[PDB]
Amino acid sequence: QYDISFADVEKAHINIRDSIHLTPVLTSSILNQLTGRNLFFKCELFQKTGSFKIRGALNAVRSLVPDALERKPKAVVTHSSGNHGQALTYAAKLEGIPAYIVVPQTAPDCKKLAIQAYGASIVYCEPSDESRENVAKRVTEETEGIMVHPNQEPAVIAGQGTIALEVLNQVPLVDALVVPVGGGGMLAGIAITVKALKPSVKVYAAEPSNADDCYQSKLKGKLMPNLYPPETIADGVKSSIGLNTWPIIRDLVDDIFTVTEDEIKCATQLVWERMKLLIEPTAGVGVAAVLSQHFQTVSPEVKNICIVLSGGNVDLTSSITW
Amino acid sequence: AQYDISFADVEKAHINIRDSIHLTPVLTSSILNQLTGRNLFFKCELFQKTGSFKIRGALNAVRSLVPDALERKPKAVVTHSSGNHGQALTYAAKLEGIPAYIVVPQTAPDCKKLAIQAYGASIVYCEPSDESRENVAKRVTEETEGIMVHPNQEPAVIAGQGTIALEVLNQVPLVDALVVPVGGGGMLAGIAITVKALKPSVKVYAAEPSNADDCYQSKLKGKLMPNLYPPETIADGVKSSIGLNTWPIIRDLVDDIFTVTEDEIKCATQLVWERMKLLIEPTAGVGVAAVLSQHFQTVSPEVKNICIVLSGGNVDLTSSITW
Ligand SMILES: [Ca+2]
Ligand SMILES: [Ca+2]
Ligand SMILES: [Mg+2]
Ligand code: NA
Ligand code: NA
Ligand code: NA
Repeated sequence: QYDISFADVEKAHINIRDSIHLTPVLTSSILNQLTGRNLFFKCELFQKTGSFKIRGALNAVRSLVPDALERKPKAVVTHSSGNHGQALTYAAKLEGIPAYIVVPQTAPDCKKLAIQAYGASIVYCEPSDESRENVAKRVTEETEGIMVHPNQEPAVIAGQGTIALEVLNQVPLVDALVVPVGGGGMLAGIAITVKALKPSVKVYAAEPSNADDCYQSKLKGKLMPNLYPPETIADGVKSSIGLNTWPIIRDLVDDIFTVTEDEIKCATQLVWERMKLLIEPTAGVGVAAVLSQHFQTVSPEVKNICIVLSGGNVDLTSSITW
Repeated sequence: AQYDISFADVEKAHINIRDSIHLTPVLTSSILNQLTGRNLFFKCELFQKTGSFKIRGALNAVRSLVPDALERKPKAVVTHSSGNHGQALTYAAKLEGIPAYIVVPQTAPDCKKLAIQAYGASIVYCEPSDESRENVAKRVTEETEGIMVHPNQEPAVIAGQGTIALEVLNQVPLVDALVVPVGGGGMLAGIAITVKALKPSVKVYAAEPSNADDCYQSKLKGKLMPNLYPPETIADGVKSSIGLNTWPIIRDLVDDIFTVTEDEIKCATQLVWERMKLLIEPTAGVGVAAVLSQHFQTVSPEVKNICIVLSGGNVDLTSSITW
């Protein structure tokens, strides 16, 4: 029915388990008191590469084929340079194949150095989408590579779903998962998984109000991407949801809570200060959601809530004051 | 052997406090394993109530010590510390439904007053002198039928800190060594008593800033040699010298002492923030720095499984830049 099934999530877990961390679920008395709930924190910030994206990236490297005539990917290529590019480069290195990140000439020096530092090769393009698409396609063809989208690639979605397999095992009495949403690869994989295994468990999305395409899409009942690149401290969720993740989110996600920039900032600081966990602000989105006014509408029966702390890739130098 | 505490005291402490403290997790780091050549285990006391291990000793003290009054239960706790000890004692007081008072000189920063009240201690003012601090504390202690608790020499505190090792030995059955940052040595001594009682083959190693190397010097000379002057160190939680109660334990039951430079501390702290995503305070960086240090490299390969106590996470976020 959807672009992935529970069976695909299971193949993904089999595919990646030898190379990822089964990250712990931690608790906090303080956050319990603030929210009125029994919170559990799935610590993807301690995952290899500093985010959960290694799950989808590794699955993609281990399951996609470059061509009808070649079963083994000979390189990986992506346009995404942040947590996905880092995760995809690590997956490529594990598999002994090169990684290419397609990068506009106009990217900051910092960005270019960062990519080099995580061991990928840069391929330069023009800022135009016509240029990016041409270059990424050329690279993929020349290298016999796989292009691995950060959130719409089914093997990626299936990989991200493995988080929910762990959560359900680590937290048998869980009532709800709270998941930050950008392109919805994580949200959709988790929704498929939870609704296949234990549909009484709620799946809730958390999103910056400044980038609220997932909320608007669920509100309208059709895919409504951001018209303009969003401004948010939550840099990992600036993608819009897309054609593969939207149908899953429409049908299998119970609710979407949006949060202000101030709420994201305050929740991130709270996690740093009270839990001593170096989350990136994007991972504060889910915490903000559970602290927000609208989350009080959630039935008191929904007591045990697992929030995914999705990443820890923060540049601390410039992060304190943001 | 015989010392100010025995393992029996640690067992009592565990029963006294276990219902109110976190059994903190032990985490691991692939990168740190590779950098040291060891299997490291990180006992995460930065996740403990109040943000440090000190609630163990503080709660044990609040539940064990008696005031100088009619009724056997303390009606208050009075403190000098606005740091980890003070915050831990304040929380232990809240659990027991008794006021915590902190004696503060008239001229302490308005910032630090706000911070004191943030954790719920009641400020009693004194004049800025060691005479006035002491005498106000005594008065308040007596008038409130309260108790005072030394941060590292009090036997109830030392016994409480030992509870760390009880957990570690359960959590890491094959542990070969514990690495523990040392200031006053309450934690190091409580750990040593526990380890040597339960599994004496496990090594107990102390870690300390080279800028405050009283523990190293003491062990070298075979006598208690406190720091000549108050040390300057980024490791603000280990500025105290070892005292008369912890020294004998440390002399007899601690296997070795590793010192680390300020740069080694700062670097180890940053490494933990960046690579483990754990907001340790620099004092907790001391033990990591120790296992990374050249001198530690020379330690026998049979000592494979090493548990480092990440002792606290109470760090000023804004001041994190430039440490
Ligand atoms: Ca969005
Ligand atoms: Ca010292
Ligand atoms: Mg239930
Ligand atoms: Na192809
Ligand atoms: Na499974
Ligand atoms: Na599709």
